[PDB]
Amino acid sequence: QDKSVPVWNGFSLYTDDTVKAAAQYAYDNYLGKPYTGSVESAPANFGGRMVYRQHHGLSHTLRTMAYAELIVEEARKAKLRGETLGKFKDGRTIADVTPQELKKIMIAQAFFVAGRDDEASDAKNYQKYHEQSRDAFLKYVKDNESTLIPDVFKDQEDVNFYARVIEDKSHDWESTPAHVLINQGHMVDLVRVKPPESFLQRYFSSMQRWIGSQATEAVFGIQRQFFHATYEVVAGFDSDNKEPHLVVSGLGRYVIGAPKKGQKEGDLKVFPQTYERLMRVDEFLKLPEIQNTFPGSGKHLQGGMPGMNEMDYWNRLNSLNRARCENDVDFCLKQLQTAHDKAKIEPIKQAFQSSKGKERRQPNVDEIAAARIIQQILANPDCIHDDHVLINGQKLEQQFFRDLLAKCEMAVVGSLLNDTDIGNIDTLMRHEKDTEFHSTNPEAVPVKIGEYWINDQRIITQKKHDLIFLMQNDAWYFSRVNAIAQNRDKGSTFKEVLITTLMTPLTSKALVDTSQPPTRLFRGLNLSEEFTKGLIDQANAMIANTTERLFTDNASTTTEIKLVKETWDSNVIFEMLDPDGLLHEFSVYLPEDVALVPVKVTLDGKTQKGENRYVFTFVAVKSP
Repeated sequence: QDKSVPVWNGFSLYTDDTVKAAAQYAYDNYLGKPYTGSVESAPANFGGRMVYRQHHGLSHTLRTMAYAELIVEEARKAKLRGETLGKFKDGRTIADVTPQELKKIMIAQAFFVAGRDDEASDAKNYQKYHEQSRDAFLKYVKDNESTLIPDVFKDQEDVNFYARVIEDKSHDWESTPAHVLINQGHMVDLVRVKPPESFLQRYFSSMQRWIGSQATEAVFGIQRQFFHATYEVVAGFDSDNKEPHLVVSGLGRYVIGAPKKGQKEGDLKVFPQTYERLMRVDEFLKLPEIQNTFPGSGKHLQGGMPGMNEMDYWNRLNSLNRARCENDVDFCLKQLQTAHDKAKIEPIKQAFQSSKGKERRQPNVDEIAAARIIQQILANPDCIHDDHVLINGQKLEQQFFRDLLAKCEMAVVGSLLNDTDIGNIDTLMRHEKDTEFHSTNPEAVPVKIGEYWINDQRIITQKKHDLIFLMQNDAWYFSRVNAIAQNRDKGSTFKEVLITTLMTPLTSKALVDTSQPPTRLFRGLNLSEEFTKGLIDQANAMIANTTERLFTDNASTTTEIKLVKETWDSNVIFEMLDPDGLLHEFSVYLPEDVALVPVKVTLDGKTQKGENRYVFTFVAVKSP
């Protein structure tokens, strides 16, 4: 209809085993094998590990497939927003593509560049290489037709059609979702290596013809994330760049003329000039036909990773993770899956005004000093003596540590302490083995803290828990500890006061670190088709009005899926995602200013009752 799209059946690049197996067969036999040609065919090296096809490799192929999924999601979102989309000759748009088609498209995509022998750019070798890619695709489907021809494909005609797409011969083009999606997914992955403003502009326009401005901005903003995730160079964008504007369609140029205005819309190639210069980029972006159609005209985008400098970025691109993306199907698919799922949630957070955060006062100078001293004594217990601890030229007596407890909030002292101090507790106890520790009970037998500790502690986070144990149980210990924090009138071993001051903050840190809801929950519902269709419409309308921006702008819940799907046989599952911890069998409670925002709607037709079940995914966000 005008804005009606069928529900998605849960097919995804990252979850489908058939697409995964296709990608694997392509890596085990074509990609990842050394180029047999001679043009830029030498294997690169990242973090010591080899990558034989840095361009047109596994990462590139998986990225094109991710792009296909992304385009279809955003085009359906656009059609739901009401926007009009570009139509094939069928009259259909991208939003009318079915998962049965996207799956075949991805299987084909996996082999698009599998037939390459090097990175030659001539037309003859392009034709040869894509013929070989076609041959590889047909090899795969013929060797596995018992599992593919009836289920994922239909007959040999369908297979031959997608093979014709891969061959990409001019006289075989057809305005179909396969041709267009494969073409766009392959071309848009060249943003890594290019006058990046010119290329971004032409690609953005080519795709805006199909899915619109919103969807296009979303696709590219999320492509930046796919690059980050696969450890690839994310390009920049400078609307004030003064270098010559390149006319991608023809590798031409615009001469500005000498008059100020350019020629009669024409572009030049290898044209000598009369000092007459080449048009620069910013001049091209300022144009009326550009600044009034292309977003980003007048805006800029930074270079690489925001939260790091040049050198950390370098070490991130030349890491072993780059070689793992290009060499392991599972690893790269998981990187892209994580990033694509996070891209569905971050726009929502960025949208609503973030809930005012908690305010904490910064540590006092005395507390900083206390933390440093405690850290030092834990790192080198040699300075510990009978009636004092002498470190860096000062002798610290008992009254000093007592004044420390009096002046400092030992919780915010513990905050300044790290896990290395926890680890150094063992060294302290190894130095203070024979040290006797009394109790507030006069008739009690002294205890050797060091001995008991190092005896119990053998082969860690457990170390914190045991540290809590000693404080919760063992009266002989917490009696003295609590009685030192507040003033007591008992036989004060200097080491008693010392170990008190050292353990108190570390124990507080242990409590803080151990006290830290579930990430994913499931609500079961048995709804009638009326309600469920209403919910689909409302959700679809909510998810459609939230896009990644590049330039512009009750208790019936569980955690076991077999419980809501098989035991309960629910017609409707609310999948609630709580990765920021805002939600309080099991129970659930939604605070006043914590809401669930729909993110996705899925269809599983297998309720034993006989009807379809719908999975409404959600995320919890705090904002009034």
